[PDB]
This record gives sequence, structure tokens and C-alpha cells, in this order.
Amino acid sequence: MDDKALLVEVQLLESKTYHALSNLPKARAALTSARTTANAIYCPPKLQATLD
Amino acid sequence: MSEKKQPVDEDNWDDDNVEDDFSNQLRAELEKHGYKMETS
Amino acid sequence: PGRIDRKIEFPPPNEEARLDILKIHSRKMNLTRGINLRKIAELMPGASGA
Amino acid sequence: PKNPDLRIAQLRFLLSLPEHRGDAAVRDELMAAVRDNNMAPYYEALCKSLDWQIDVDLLNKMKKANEDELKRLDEELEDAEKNLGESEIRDAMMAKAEYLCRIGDKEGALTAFRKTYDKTVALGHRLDIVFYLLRIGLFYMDNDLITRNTEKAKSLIEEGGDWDRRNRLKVYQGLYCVAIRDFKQAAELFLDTVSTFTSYELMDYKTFVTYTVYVSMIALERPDLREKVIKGAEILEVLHSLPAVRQYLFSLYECRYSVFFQSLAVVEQEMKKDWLFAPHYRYYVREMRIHAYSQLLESYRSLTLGYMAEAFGVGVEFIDQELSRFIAAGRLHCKIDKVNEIVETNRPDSKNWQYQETIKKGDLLLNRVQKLSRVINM
Repeated sequence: MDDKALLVEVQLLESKTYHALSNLPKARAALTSARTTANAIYCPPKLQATLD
Repeated sequence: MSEKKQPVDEDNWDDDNVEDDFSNQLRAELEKHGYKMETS
Repeated sequence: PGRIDRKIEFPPPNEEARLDILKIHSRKMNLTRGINLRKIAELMPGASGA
Repeated sequence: PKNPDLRIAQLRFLLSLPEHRGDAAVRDELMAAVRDNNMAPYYEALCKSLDWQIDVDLLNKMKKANEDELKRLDEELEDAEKNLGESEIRDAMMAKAEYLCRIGDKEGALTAFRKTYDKTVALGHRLDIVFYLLRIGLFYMDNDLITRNTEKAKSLIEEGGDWDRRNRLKVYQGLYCVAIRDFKQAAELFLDTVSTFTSYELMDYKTFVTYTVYVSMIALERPDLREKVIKGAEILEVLHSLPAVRQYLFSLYECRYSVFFQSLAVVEQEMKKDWLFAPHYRYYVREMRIHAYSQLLESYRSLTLGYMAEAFGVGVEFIDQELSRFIAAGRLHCKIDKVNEIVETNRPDSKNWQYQETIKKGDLLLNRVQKLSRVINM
């Protein structure tokens, strides 16, 4: 799709549950894809600290 | 080269190493090996 | 043309020619399945080849 | 088809040799056998299971109609249309060959296989036929089929196409588990676990995780077991699902031996419901018990077996009789003792281990040059 701010939520929430299932490198790759997605949004005014 | 002393001469595929050591000692390994605990 | 008899150009390769260059360097590369090099070759609007 | 097909070979075995295990296996096999028009290979099972039932004639006219529907299809095809190779004659005549694995016995299927292998030039379609021989040879455990077509796969085919061979990396060592190679080859090439789609070529995934974790703790104890199965990540996902298997792992690594045997008795009882089963059950438990004894007698040189009366389980005389069988077995390098009641160990040293190896390798080569010096000079 074209909407962007919902992708940063679902990329970060998967990086929780891959880390919750004790898979470290796949949670690394999901977080890195969340970083390069989060570089093109008006404001993550609270989601930045959730990402950080 | 006949030497004139000849005249007579996993299915079990690696069995005899297992069988020479353990033969038939209740191989389900639970009824006494896992069931000592009723004594204590 | 008393000195140099053959002048030979090297234009940037075509889409049919970008496919063949891609097959040489991805030879020892190990691809899984479900992958199309022709789609990737169409993602290069006038690549150099190198 | 052939994609969930290996569950049938489980229910052939699970119904047969334990007759007490005969309640629910017959209930979902015979209904599954009247499904998929399964007609040839169950007459042997119909001798060992329940006696007879006449739906045989009803499915025989069904198996003949589908045979005749495809018979008139490919005879008209081979007599009208004349392009060959991997063409329409090819996939119709393999649909006969797929019919004879799905419904028929092996004999009509194998002669259709060896006919259609001699026709083709695309090695991917050649390797798919070799995929079909390897599966029907895994059904009937034919040891002479599998030695041929694995050599067909390695030598005669796989110098070309790539990363469909990882399907056979699960198979070459799946055949090593049904042999006695439960030791090193099966654990070595089950170690690449990243093929998850529960296909025909990847027959199941969660049981494949249980298979690669049972065989793994015999190849290596601590030449870094912990990196490949404990520090390994994608293996740790699916054993986080299965609670007993992770309990069976961490009892061995974190050295809790009392809960280890409670896990091990469950594993041996769960081992009984396997179809590649004949080398497992006597040999697996006896190897894992002496496996745990070697690391426990390590770090000690003076153990009293009264310390093994409660930090280990129970049964003072039970440890006594099992160590006595193992020391007499030429293994478990220690010396058991009476009324002092102190298990004393002994190990070789630098000098003692390096001399015991050179005394054997020297005599083997000395006997080797006894013969070689006498082959020459008359």
C-alpha cells in the first residue's frame, strides 16, 4: 500500500515477538527494516521513543 | 590356493556389538529402570 | 586510417545483453528459487554493465 | 498423491508389530485407503489387519475407469501428436506413473519410471523421476533401490542445477537414521535446518526438529554442542514450542540428572511410535546413559556412590549393577568399589594415550609390510 506510519508499527511489533521467541538475528533484521522505513514520516512524535 | 583343510566351508546388521554387551534385560527400560521410585 | 584501421564502439548493453552479463557473475552465486533475473534486468534503465 | 504419503507407512508399522496398538490406527487408515482409490498395496495389510470387505470390486471398476480414461488419452496422444521429450506425451505418461505410485504397486510404477527416464534431456525432470524412485524406495525400505539412485543424484545429475539438492540433504541422512549411522553423518547434515515448508520434499518440519535434536547429542558432547543447538537461534524457536524436548536438552547441559531420566524414559516410550524404528530403541537409551556417566565421572577422581543415591535418582544397588555392566563392557573408564563404597577412576595421560595409539598404528603398518615384502621377491 501507500500509507507509511502503520508499517513502522508492524515492523517494530514483529521485532518484539521474534525477540520474545528468543530469535536474535531475525529480530535484528526486522528492526533494521523498521529503521529504514522510519526515515520518511512527518512525525513519529511518540513512536520514536518506542522505536528507540 | 587349496590348502587341503577346507572341505566344510537393520536385520542383524550391527547386532553382535549390542548383543554381546546387553542381551535381554527388560529393554523397555521403564518398568525397573524408570520405576525404582516406588521404593523411595 | 593509415594508422588505425578499426574503430570499435562499446555502447551500454541492451536488456537482452544485461541478462547475459548478469548470468556470468551470478554463476558461482547461489540463488534459491522463485527468482527472475529478467525482472531485475529490466530494473536497469541503461546500466553500464560493469 | 505422494506428498502426505509417508504417514501411511507409519500406520502400516504402528498397526502391525504392536497388536495392542490396534484401536485408532485401523479407524483412520481403512477410510483413508478407500479414499485416494488406494487399491494395490493394502492386500498385504488386509491379511494382517481385519479379514476382508467387498468394496474391492467397487474400487476396481473405479481404478479401471481412471486407468482407461488416461489409457485412451495418451495412446491417442502418441499416435496423433509427435513432439516428444518433456512434452504432452511426457506428462501424460508420467500421470500413468504417478497413478501407479498413488494407487498401484511399485512394479508398474518402476517400469514406467525407467521407461520415462530414458526419454528426457532436462535434468530437472530427470531428477524429479529420481525423487520419485527415492520416495517409493523409502516406503518399502528397499536397500538396493536407494544405493542406485542416490549415486544417480550425486554423480549423474548434480553437477548442474542447484538448491533442490538441499531436499536430498534431508534425505541422505534420513536414510542414515534408518541405518546405524545415528552417530555422526545424520547429525552433520541435519544441521542446516532452514527448510520449513512442509512439502513432499520437506515431509514435516516439527518432527524434523525432534529428529535433528535426538541424533545431535551423540555426535558431540562438549566439542561445542552449545553453539549449534543451544546458541542456535532458529532451532531454539521451535523447541520453545515443545516443552518436553527443551527440558530433555537442558537437563543434560545444565547437569540435572534426576529430571534427565524422567525426560529420557518419556523419550524412549515416545520413540516406540516410529517407523524407522528398529535400530533406535535398544541402542539409543544404552548410549545416552553411558553418555551422562562419562561427564559425571569427569571432574571427580573419588566419588562415593552414596552421593549417587540421591543426587542422581535412587537405588544404590541399581547404580552398582549398571556401572558393573559398563566397566566390564570395555567402556566407562573407572573402577567400582565395595565396602569403602568409593567409585575410583583412572584415565590415561599424555604418555599413556600417545603410546597406546602408536603401539596399534605401528603394528598395523608392520603387518602391512610383512605381506608387501613377500608379494615381491617370489
